[PDB]
Amino acid sequence: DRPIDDIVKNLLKFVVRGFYGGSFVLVLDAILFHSVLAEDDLKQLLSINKTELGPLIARLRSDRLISIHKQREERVYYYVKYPHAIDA
Amino acid sequence: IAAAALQANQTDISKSHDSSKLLWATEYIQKKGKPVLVNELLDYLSMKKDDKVIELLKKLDRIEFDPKKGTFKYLSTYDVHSPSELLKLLRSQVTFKGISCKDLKDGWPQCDETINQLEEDSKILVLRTKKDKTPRYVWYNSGGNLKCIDEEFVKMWENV
Amino acid sequence: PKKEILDYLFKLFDEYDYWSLKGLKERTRQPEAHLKECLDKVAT
Amino acid sequence: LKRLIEYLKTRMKVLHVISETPKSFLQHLKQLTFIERKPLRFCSERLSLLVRTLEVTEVEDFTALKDIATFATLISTYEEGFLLIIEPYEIENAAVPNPIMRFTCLDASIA
Repeated sequence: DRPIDDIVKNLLKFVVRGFYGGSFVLVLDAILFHSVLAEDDLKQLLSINKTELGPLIARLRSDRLISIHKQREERVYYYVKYPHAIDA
Repeated sequence: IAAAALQANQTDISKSHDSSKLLWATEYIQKKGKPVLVNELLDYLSMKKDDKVIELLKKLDRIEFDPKKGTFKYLSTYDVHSPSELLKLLRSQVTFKGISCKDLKDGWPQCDETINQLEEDSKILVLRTKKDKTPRYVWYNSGGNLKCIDEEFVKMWENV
Repeated sequence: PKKEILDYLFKLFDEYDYWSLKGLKERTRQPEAHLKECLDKVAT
Repeated sequence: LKRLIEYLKTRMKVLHVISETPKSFLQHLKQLTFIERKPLRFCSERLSLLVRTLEVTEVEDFTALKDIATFATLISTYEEGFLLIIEPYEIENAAVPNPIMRFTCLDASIA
């Protein structure tokens, strides 16, 4: 893909690394290393609880970073809108 | 008198099930870090020739049969006993699944220790409990400094 | 009584695969902490 | 050889099409790790002598390293009239992109 898009990915990475908690770092690194995620698959991969998942997802809503997706196959998915993240 | 009681209570290894004999053999293999020969087995259980027990022991994954001398040894899941091997394993991670520390304690008896000094070195991505700082599922430190910037600066970015 | 009850529970999973924990109680009638440690070593 | 496979694995996971020189590959090799051109030439002879001494006649797991030694001695001898091509699509029409490094012979007069 675009090397500038790779620079954007490393930029978001460094922003969370140097300016947010380690759980936020691990969540964003997991969703960049992989792609869009169901919550159950992420909970398997990290072996965590929804109580711990809650405030992280809420603060990532608050900074307008993660674009959630909701569709039935209801199944919860997460990605990031690039211009929303850039303008935020 | 205690030896007399132990000899009276010494059950013959011709048990109802062979799995007790197998479990005692794997316990005696596990409690010795070195490979042990066939004569240790033949002294341990009253069984002499290469039995179905010995053949299934050779077929066992945790037991290494030796074509050289017949030495049988325990096989651990993690063959890492050095931080350099641990860091190379962490670099060679193909998925982001965490790796447990109990089966690293298998093979490497001081492994949680070295995990603590490498986390002190900011060399890993640890997951720890809140009752205590616990070596658990860990990941390779692809990040920068874990202990990067101080808590007051972190708190005023939280104020931001 | 470690060694005998390991053979006895080997017979129990031979008797039925999903044997009840509550049903394991009367088949042992032993210390349950000893039983819990012995159950964790083989299966569920 | 294990850290050479580590270098090949970390250069394997590219995202787009790269067409580099053998000189550029060797320069990035010496930049990242400390693998040199003369050991990369000698690796084929070294592996052949190791297999002959070791008596490892079930070479079913071992037959793939011939490719790596072949490529290493090729790229550490040949640099001009040849190009190293690196692509993220081993199969372009695939469900998943397997990536690929490609070597190119460009002059047919050489052999």
